[PDB]
Amino acid sequence: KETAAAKFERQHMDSSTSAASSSNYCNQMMKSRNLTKDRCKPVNTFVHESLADVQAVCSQKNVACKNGQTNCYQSYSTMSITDCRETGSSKYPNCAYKTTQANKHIIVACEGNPYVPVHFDASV
Repeated sequence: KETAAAKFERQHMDSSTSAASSSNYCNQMMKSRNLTKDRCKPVNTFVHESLADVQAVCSQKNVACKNGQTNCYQSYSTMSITDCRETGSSKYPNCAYKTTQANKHIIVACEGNPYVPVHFDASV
């Protein structure tokens, strides 16, 4: 069974120097990571930092989660990310995204023992 942590690695971790693909990063990645199985996930962020750097955010700046939980953590440093937002013409199962590369502070929900990232909440 997939842990909440393994799920966050599947949905969000793409440890890469920058962000690379053959055609359209978001179209390929949303499909290859099973984010277009049950539906086109409308928005999804991938983080191109090491797993260690991302896990470390759970000991960085404590902020409120978008849903009102207080177990969210903002990265002290900006991180190399890519945002995937479904296009207007996107129709399942042929999910179509606009790829937006950025360098921003990530906010993640941290949970468990050990205390590790389990949701991607926002970037600032």
